[PDB]
Amino acid sequence: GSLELERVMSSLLDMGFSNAHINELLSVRRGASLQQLLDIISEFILLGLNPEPVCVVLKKSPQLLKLPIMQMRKRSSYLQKLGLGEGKLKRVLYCCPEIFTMRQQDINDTVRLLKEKCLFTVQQVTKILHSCPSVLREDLGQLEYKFQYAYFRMGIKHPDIVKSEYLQYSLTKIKQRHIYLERLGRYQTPDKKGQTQIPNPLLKDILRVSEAEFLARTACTSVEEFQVFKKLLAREEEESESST
Amino acid sequence: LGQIYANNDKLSKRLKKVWKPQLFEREFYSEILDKKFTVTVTMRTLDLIDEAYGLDFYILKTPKEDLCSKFGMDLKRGMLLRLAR
Amino acid sequence: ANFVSWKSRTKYTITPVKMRKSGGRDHTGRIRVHGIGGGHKQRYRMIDFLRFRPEETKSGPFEEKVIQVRYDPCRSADIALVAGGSRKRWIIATENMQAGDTILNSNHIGRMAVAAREGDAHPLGALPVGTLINNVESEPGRGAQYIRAAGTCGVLLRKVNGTAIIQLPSKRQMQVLETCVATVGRVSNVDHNKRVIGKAGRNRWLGKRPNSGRWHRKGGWAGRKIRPLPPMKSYVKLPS
Amino acid sequence: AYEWGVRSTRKSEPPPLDRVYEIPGLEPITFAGKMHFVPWLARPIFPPWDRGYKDPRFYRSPPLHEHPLYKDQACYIFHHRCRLLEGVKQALWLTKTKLIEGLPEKVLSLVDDPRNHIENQDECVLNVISHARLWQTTEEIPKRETYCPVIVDNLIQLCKSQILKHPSLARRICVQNSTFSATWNRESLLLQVRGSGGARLSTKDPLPTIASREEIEATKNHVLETFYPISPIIDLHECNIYDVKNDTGFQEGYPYPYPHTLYLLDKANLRPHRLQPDQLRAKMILFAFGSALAQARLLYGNDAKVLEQPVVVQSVGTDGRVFHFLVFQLNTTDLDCNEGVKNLAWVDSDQLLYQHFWCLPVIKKRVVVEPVGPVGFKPETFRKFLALYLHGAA
Ligand SMILES: [Mg+2]
Repeated sequence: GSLELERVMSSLLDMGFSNAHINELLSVRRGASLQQLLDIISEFILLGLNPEPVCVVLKKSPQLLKLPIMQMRKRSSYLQKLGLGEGKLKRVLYCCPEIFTMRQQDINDTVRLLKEKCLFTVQQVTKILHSCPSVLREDLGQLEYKFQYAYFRMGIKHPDIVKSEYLQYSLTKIKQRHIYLERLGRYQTPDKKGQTQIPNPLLKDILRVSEAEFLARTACTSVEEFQVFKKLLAREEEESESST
Repeated sequence: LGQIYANNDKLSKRLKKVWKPQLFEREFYSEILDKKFTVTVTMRTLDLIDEAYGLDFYILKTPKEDLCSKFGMDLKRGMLLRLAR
Repeated sequence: ANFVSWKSRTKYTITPVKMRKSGGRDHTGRIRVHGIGGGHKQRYRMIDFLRFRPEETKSGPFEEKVIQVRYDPCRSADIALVAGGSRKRWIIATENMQAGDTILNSNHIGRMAVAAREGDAHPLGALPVGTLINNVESEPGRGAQYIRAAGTCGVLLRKVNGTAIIQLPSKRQMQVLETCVATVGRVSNVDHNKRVIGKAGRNRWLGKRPNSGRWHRKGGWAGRKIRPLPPMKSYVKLPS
Repeated sequence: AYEWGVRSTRKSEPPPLDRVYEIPGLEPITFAGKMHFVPWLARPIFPPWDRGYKDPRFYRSPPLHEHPLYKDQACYIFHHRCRLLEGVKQALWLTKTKLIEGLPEKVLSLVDDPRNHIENQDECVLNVISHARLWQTTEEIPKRETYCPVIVDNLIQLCKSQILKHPSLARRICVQNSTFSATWNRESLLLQVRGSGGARLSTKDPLPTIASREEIEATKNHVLETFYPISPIIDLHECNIYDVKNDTGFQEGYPYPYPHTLYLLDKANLRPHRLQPDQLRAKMILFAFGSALAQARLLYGNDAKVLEQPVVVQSVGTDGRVFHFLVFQLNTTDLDCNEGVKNLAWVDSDQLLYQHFWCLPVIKKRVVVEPVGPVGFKPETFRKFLALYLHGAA
């Protein structure tokens, strides 16, 4: 037992962990095997994670320790294969700590949906995963509808949506803001030729900005009119869903 | 080898269909022949062996029209010859 | 089709080997890959991608002397005829390898990282972190498969408990063990990518048939065609 | 790692045996009775067939390890087709010899006097070159395999025309298709040399010693150069089946047992087939050492010792226009140890008889530029050739 404790402390020292850091992994560990703790950090750093980001994620989610080592290697290899590596892991892991707990299949068809059904390039998909880790949790049906809503009704191409992080925003909120502008006349859906008779407002100020300034800048209308429209819009959607 | 109506509807198109048995390789020991044989079999064959209470009984009892195997009939001839001699 | 592969030789040698072109056809005689055909006749020179190959009567690390570095018609990189003991074999030359150079091959794994010289073969665990590495192998004894083109260079990023992470030139990581062997440095012919063909005749010399003259708009659109949803079907094409 | 030979080209696995053979106590029914194949019958097995009588057109040799002349200890054989990797440097180590640049003074002194010179020597040599390379046959550009032997033969015939002045030249002849073998050791390594090809000039009298006793005893201080990454037996035919034997190629009683000069020709049309000048020079040293060693063992016994009387063998090698001259003197037969007395060898490297030859006139703007004939002919090359031929006899 003692010799095992000396070895893991030495390995952590060579791997870049401070004495203050090393002791708080021990506190987070709850009955996990010392060798199972020794190789779980090995795979995390082998993936590319720095020491102090690792200490953060496992202390937020200690359930990762009680995981078989074989599945960790398969998941780690899959993450590297899809283009996710050093630096990008920190963003996807922090916002989506349950990435390592879910199966390989729900990730498999999601990227297949993005690459084939949504016709995204390999680089764009990796950027979507890194910038928006929240695409994994929800089902494929509403993501495809969200993507096609922007592609057709808004007339925005692939490099614009992968740069503006459009997918991470709520489907309800984008529907309310886009439909209101279209009925206001401030937004016009591009025609077959891709030509708009009026300058389309940039996606940045429609969604990234708060509603108070969004109403003030682009909508140019009072707040209570928007609230009345929001109730009206929500009424039509539930009738449309009931009809369909 | 046969035909199947799509969605079990007579008015739909008729498509060719092929059904194949599930094949497993297993180890069988023959008491009479004193040998172990590796022969691909089906789940039906194993059930027939269990009901017959032994591979030797199953080979010696089942007629040729149900064995449907030249190897099985050769097993029967060897078993019969050993019993005869 | 009475097609027989020419890669039927069973014993290694340094003599150039006569080979026959395929022309993009498989063994059935039908075209499988387009744009391949003709070109100047070439002779194959067998390359030993297993750098650590001790002789039958010897074992362990050995010194090895370079005889001549020349140009290989079958690859972008330049091959070097290297002789050691009582044998000769072909390997892949790095940036700076000339006649008279002596190069070491060793499978010994050291407690401390040994200084890496250009062209030498050392295990991944016996090299300093961040060195330029070419001719890597997936598993020990497999042989070099990656980073073989002229001018390519991978870099070792980290080693963690018997497993090392290498960076392929495609900016993609890969997991290998320290027991794998690798060559220090980058491949020769660094200026290969900046060569200008000059005329369409040169491309025919290399054995490349011209691309098809068909306008593959359908092929391009087929790979970039999406299916609108029933709610979005009314917005696919608004008349101007 | 990567094994040579794809699976498709490899020999196909015979089809699996029929399951009737697995049944104990059952006699299979095969088509061996009808002496022809049918698909609905079991495949018979055939016992191995032996012819039972010797037939030279269909003879099969026994396995290598069953040969009577089989030895576990490998022997490295140097033959006419061997091409040493290190050239002369490797040759010196194998022969345990010290290299001296330049021909011996005594050999060269036989030409300095104008009396020994051939009358119209320059004109005779030029006509010989022109006939060999331009006037030989019907075609206009004779190939290397055609003029390389004839240029040496005419040079020998031109040198043989001195019997008028020196009657002693009648005691030597040129021997063709003569082979010799010699076996020795170098640091517990069994080495054998089997010379072949070229012409063997043999004489009734052994060549006089070139080096003195003091010069021979000065070889102890000299040390043999070494090359670490490359083994000395590289580029040598290694075979486990051989016969240790020393032979001069002639039965006892031959009127001309002493070899005088060995002529070697690099008559190869292709440059890759032609030996390099360094490799060609190494061939002469190995051949001269083998001829000297065979004579020493034949005369002074099989004992490994320092010879009281050294053996001198000369050698000339060329590829048609570039000549090399070597004088070899063997002093010892104890080559196992690298320390002690060592043999000597004098060499002249890259002696050009002529720089270039024009078999056709060169026309530039309807103007003759280079007339047909040799270019940059060097008469000094033939002087060394004449000195080597006249050595001893003169
Ligand atoms: Mg085109």
